[PDB]
Amino acid sequence: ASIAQARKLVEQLKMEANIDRIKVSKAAADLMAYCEAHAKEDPLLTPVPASENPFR
Amino acid sequence: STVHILTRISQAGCGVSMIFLAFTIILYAFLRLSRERFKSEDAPKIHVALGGSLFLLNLAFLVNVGSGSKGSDAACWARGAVFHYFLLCAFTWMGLEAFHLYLLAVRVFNTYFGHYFLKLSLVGWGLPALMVIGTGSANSYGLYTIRDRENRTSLELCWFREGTTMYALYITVHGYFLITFLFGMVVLALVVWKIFTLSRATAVKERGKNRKKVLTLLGLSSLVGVTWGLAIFTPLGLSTVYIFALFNSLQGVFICCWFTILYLP
Amino acid sequence: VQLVESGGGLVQPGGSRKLSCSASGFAFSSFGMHWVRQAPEKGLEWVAYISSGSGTIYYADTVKGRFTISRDDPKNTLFLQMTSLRSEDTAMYYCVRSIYYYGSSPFDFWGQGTTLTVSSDIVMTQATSSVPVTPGESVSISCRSSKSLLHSNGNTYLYWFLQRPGQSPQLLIYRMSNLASGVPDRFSGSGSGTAFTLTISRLEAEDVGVYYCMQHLEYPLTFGAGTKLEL
Amino acid sequence: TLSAEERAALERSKAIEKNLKEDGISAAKDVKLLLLGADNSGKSTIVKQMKIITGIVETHFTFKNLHFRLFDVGGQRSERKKWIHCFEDVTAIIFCVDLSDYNRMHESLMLFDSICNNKFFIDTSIILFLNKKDLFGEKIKKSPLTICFPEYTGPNTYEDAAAYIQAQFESKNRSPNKEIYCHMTCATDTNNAQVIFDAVTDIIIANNLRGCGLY
Amino acid sequence: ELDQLRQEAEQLKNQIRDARKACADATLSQITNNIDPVGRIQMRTRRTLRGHLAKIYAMHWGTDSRLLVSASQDGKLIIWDSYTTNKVHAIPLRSSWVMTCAYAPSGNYVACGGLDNICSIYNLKTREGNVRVSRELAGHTGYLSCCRFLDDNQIVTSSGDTTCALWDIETGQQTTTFTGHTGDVMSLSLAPDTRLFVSGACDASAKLWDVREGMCRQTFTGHESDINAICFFPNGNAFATGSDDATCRLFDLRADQELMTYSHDNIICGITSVSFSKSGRLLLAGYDDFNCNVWDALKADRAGVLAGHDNRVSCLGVTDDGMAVATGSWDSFLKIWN
Ligand SMILES: CC(C)CCC[C@@H](C)[C@H]1CC[C@H]2[C@@H]3CC=C4C[C@@H](OC(=O)CCC(=O)O)CC[C@]4(C)[C@H]3CC[C@]12C
Ligand SMILES: CC(C)CCC[C@@H](C)[C@H]1CC[C@H]2[C@@H]3CC=C4C[C@@H](O)CC[C@]4(C)[C@H]3CC[C@]12C
Ligand SMILES: CC(C)CCC[C@@H](C)[C@H]1CC[C@H]2[C@@H]3CC=C4C[C@@H](O)CC[C@]4(C)[C@H]3CC[C@]12C
Ligand SMILES: C[C@]12CCC(=O)C=C1CC[C@@H]1[C@@H]2[C@@H](O)C[C@@]2(C)[C@H]1CC[C@]2(O)C(=O)CO
Ligand SMILES: CCCCCCCCCCCCCCCC(=O)O
Ligand SMILES: CCCCCCCCCCCCCCCC(=O)O
Ligand SMILES: *C(=O)CCCCCCCCCCCCCCC
Repeated sequence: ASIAQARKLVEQLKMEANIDRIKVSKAAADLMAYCEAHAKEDPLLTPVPASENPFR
Repeated sequence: STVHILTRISQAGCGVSMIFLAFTIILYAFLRLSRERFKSEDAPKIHVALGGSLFLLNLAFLVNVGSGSKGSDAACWARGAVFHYFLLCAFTWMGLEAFHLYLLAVRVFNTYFGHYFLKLSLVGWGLPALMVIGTGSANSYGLYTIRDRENRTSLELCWFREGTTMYALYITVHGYFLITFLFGMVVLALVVWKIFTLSRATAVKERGKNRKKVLTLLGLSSLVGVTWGLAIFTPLGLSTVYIFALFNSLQGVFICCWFTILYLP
Repeated sequence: VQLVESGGGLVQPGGSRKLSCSASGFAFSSFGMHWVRQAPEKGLEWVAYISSGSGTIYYADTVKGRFTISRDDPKNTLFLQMTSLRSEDTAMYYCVRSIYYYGSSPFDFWGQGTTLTVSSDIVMTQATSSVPVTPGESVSISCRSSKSLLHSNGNTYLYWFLQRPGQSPQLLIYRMSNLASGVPDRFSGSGSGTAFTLTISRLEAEDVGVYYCMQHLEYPLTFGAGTKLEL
Repeated sequence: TLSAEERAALERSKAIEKNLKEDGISAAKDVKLLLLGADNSGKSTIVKQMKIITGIVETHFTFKNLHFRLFDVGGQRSERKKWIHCFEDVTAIIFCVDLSDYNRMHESLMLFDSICNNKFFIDTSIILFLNKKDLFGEKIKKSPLTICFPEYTGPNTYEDAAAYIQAQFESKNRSPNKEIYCHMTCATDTNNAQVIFDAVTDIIIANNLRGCGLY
Repeated sequence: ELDQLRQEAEQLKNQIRDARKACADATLSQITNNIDPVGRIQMRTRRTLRGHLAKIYAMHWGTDSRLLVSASQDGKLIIWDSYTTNKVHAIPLRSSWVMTCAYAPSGNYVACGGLDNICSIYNLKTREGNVRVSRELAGHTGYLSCCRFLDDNQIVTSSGDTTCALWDIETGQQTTTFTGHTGDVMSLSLAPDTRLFVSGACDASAKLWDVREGMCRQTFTGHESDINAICFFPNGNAFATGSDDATCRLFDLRADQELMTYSHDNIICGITSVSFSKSGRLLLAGYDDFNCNVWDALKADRAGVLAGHDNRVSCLGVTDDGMAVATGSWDSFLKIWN
């Protein structure tokens, strides 16, 4: 019957539960570090002079 | 005097219509520069060309009424010629609008023509050019003194001159208006015929939608026709000039409000 | 892809003859087309060019007015009608296809050749004339321009061709660094404006031929003298 | 566009532009229609000169030098809310209803209600066909129009029951600028490409007259 | 007895939710409260690519950062040159109902798909001069929503039959099938290393698939309505989803939860497309109110607006080198901002 549906759902839920998480502060710090250490070549965040953009 | 009464009233009417027609032209220029659809619509181009032709006609009439009867004979020739040219341009554009309605509501399918507005503009701005070339090559313009019953002048324009047998006037003003008028009426009759023979086929017989849009359009177009007809065919004087001022003010206001309400979301 | 030319044979000077190339195996109607002749024992020489859609046509200043190029697209054929032949037109005529968009490979396929006998310009300079080589050593070839080939848009229009003995010349490098499709990686194009080089690293047989450097900066196109390799 | 290769690339671009324009003016004179309705209703045999040609099933019959393209979106079996805006610019919505089935009637009625008051089809007119009228008129004497519509009050005969069903279908319009052209195909003694032609002519005339201000 | 399995499933969901709540010790907004806000962003239209005759449903940049594809409902597939506004190719499609397009990272191929349930691959570097359809991948039972290349030989497609699939092009067979969604999959996005990918479906859920195995590693539920668009953070440890309830959100694969929420009171229409910037500090998002609001991906404060379109913004893509931003729309015009 429909036992296989809920059986595989429970199995996938079990395999998706037991994973190694990190704290949200750790992830926020990583995102902020990446965004701040790469602001040197973001031609939209920090616009480039009107001589180096090919769309002038 | 009578001239003062006639000059002030006519200039008032023409100016109060020129204001709104100029507003319509300005709004069209703005709409064309702003949005990227207006580059390829021909109905607003026809309506704004008719508006501009009416604007220039009012301007030429202002020049004639103001500077009338002064200057040499070669002065009134050019002023009468340009007045006549702009009159015939107004008539030809009111005929080309009926032709566009024919393409819209009679020949419904396969109405794409390459360089459409170019050909429309050729006809609309060049057929009155040929008419003016023709009627000017015979030297028909000059000074036209609108005389009262008093046997004394009341207004003098630069128009078709007194030749004791005036055929050019009646053939190239009244006749041209009548031809354009019966063209408009033939198009409106074909439109009502199609719309009333359709609604007897689509089974939506009496509760149809088009059967009221078409009657509204027919009413308004007959009103415009008779307004212009009795504006041409009746002699101007101290009386009948107020009605003409009202007609011109409304000819400006209706076109302005129609163009705004139509092409402004 | 295939191109065969017809219309060879002998002519007396002052006469006239029409060559015709019949293309089969590609979308002929979308390629530009050239005619490139090659005198008996000399280098290549551009003759005429007709666009796709026959919109724009160019001729060399030596055959202007005498020759007329034209294409027939529904029949996939390219015509060269020659008028007032001279003793300097006794050359073998090639037909070349060329398509132009961002990133294409023009001059990539050459016809087979139809020998015909008759009884300012940028000057490329193949400095050397012959190089004795043995299979295994890396060899370089040098070209030189009279005008800076580096356009302002960043591209340097220099093309390298290789003509094996008794065959059509094939494209090796286009716009001075890009390798043509179907060419081994042994070849490499280097250089700057007005000074170019082609380095055949890890040499092998099948590489014994003549190497011409062509410019494509502006018409008429001018080839080079032609550096030869031998054993 | 200074280099030689840049001039040639610009020439190729202009050629592509003009071919796009020609294909555009050639595909603007086709009449696009959308076939809807519950399954087993006759949405596949309305115009028997049909010439069919799983996703969308196009069909391209022609009539009076006019090209009609009909798209049958049934058999898609997805969320219609997600791909229905592709047909936001069709001319009309043909809708087929099988008058002989008293079971599929409320399914068809809810589907009509859903497609009629959609936000993309708020001014797209419908051409409602009521297929298989003969079987309905034959079986109405046995199975009255009360097992399906319990609210029926009229004299239980063919003509008035059919008028009542048609009125109940049009009762869901609720919007101006949208007219519902009804018809009753019998599937044996009816040829209804002229019906679609007249309805589409009227729809396009109304579109044009509403482009010139008239409402 | 199935209620036993249901109770065990709900107990597992409760344990997962409590683990998510236990790992949530702070907020991205409360942490980045100290950085300085990006000033007002004024991008202006550099190019206008015109030539389509109908609505534009998808676009995609090439890796060279100069050429892009546009797929439109007039049945065309134009390849542009964004520097010069030239058309390189114009490809006539077998079926005009197309809802997606992809440019291969090598630049050799271009894919397309739509209501015909087929993803057809086109060969651009043909020995003849034309562009020929190289294959037609027909194994789906619902319209294709998205398609993305991995190699010249592997493409992953998601369809409105609630499945995603990985194809072997030169063979034509589904190598893997990623099943597990309950609604129509509307979008997918490949990780910047092309080993993982996320998909957002109409069941208001996003999942994290593994290409090599075929399993679902994580599941993120934060929205209330459909998910029309999804993007991956440049370092591949986060992704942002847009939805029909006017709300973008930022999830992170490691904390297995939602980081922040980009909404506003004056915004009622749904997001159609989302995309990050070269560094990840901006988050562009096309809306049904014809605009495209640039967001501060760390402060949740709207920075700028790209209002230049007269109809819904369908597609949106920032260039691979980060220079420009192209936005197609239902009014048949693409526009290059910068
Ligand atoms: C064929 C299309 C392009 C229109 C061409 C317009 C002109 C070439 C023709 C059409 C009407 C003609 C006009 C009709 C009649 C007259 C009156 C005539 O004045 C008279 O004194 C007539 C005396 C008489 O008829 O007995 C001078 C020429 C004029 C203006 C004609 C001028 C030449 C016109 C304008
Ligand atoms: C009386 C005849 C012989 C000469 C008339 C000269 C003048 C008044 C006529 C002849 C050509 C006409 C112009 C033809 C073309 C245009 C451009 C159009 O966008 C606005 C109207 C406009 C500007 C017309 C205005 C009136 C015009 C300038
Ligand atoms: C007075 C002499 C020179 C005759 C003049 C005839 C003029 C008024 C006629 C003949 C050709 C006509 C033009 C034909 C083409 C165009 C281009 C179109 O986009 C606008 C209308 C316009 C500009 C027409 C305006 C009126 C026109 C210029
Ligand atoms: C010259 C005309 C026609 C011939 C005539 O017996 C007397 C006149 C003088 C007044 C004119 C009139 C008509 O043509 C229509 C005119 C010009 C009217 C004044 C205002 C008018 O309605 C316009 O200027 C059109 O806008
Ligand atoms: C404000 C003063 C305006 C004076 C008006 C002069 C005559 C107006 C004619 C307008 C023509 C409009 C045609 C549409 C644009 C086009 O040519 O493509
Ligand atoms: C005096 C009233 C004048 C009315 C003139 C109406 C006819 C105008 C003709 C110009 C439009 C023609 C454009 C399509 C015709 C074609 O291409 O064959
Ligand atoms: C939409 O594009 C056009 C809507 C209006 C069509 C005009 C209807 C006919 C007008 C003719 C009026 C009579 C002619 C008067 C000449 C003096």
